[PDB]
Amino acid sequence: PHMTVLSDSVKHPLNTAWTLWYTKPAVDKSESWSDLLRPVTSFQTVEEFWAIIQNIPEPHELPLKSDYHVFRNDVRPEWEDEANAKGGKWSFQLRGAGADIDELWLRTLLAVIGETIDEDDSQINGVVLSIRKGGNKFALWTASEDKEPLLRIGGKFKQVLALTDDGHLEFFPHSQPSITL
Amino acid sequence: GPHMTDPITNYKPMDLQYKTYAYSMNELYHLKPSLASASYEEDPLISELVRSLPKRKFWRLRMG
Ligand SMILES: C[n+]1cn([C@@H]2O[C@H](COP(=O)(O)OP(=O)(O)OP(=O)(O)O)[C@@H](O)[C@H]2O)c2nc(N)[nH]c(=O)c21
Repeated sequence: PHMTVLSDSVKHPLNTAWTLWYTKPAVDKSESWSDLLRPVTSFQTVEEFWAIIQNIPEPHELPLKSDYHVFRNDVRPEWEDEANAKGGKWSFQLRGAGADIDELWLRTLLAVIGETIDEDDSQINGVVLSIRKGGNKFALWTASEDKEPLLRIGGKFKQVLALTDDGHLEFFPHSQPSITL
Repeated sequence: GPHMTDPITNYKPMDLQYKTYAYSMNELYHLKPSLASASYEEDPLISELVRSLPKRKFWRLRMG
């Protein structure tokens, strides 16, 4: 059995509000990152989350060089944002066919909004799906470089991604990775 | 190779101090709307949120 987004089968608050952002693919050589990154919508309940993800494109539909970002409200998905500037990202690159992208992304989002893999003293500020020619990437953006909290998060993220080998998860400070798991 | 039977899907941290709201993956997946709650019985407030989302042109799906 597999989890799916679309319904081909008392509100429930989330710990924080979240905003979904998109990086558009450029149509020319003039558009900049600041032109391409746009906020989409915000949500703060499970019901709102499901309504959004059932009414936006699935990962397998997205074009090369686009991104989805889901970040806690008042945090931009940018290394320059105050909340991210002392942190980094755990990133996994799915090389190969990647037929599991939609389910991997759903599982990642559920684990992020559900607060299950973050530390209680929160590290995770957001999560990013990046569509790239050499393989799509999944990344958790953290507020710090604190090693033991990062290793706890990283080990849980590997389980969410159903990774069984080692060396697949790499931590890149927002300043070659500094940790590999 | 993810599967719904993966034990991660039932995990949630307990005895939290900072956060009230945490949910396992399975708890969240159980809250997926039914077909009716996503259409002809959708909460009108949720309908307003869906209607505020961008039109399909926003995503530039044809830009390879
Ligand atoms: C996340 N992010 C991306 N960019 C711009 O987007 C570019 C790509 O940023 P990227 O981090 O997505 O790199 P990736 O390795 O996926 O790119 P690839 O080589 O196409 O595979 C960077 O050079 C910046 O120009 C960014 N530019 C700024 N200023 N701040 C950001 O946080 C930021």
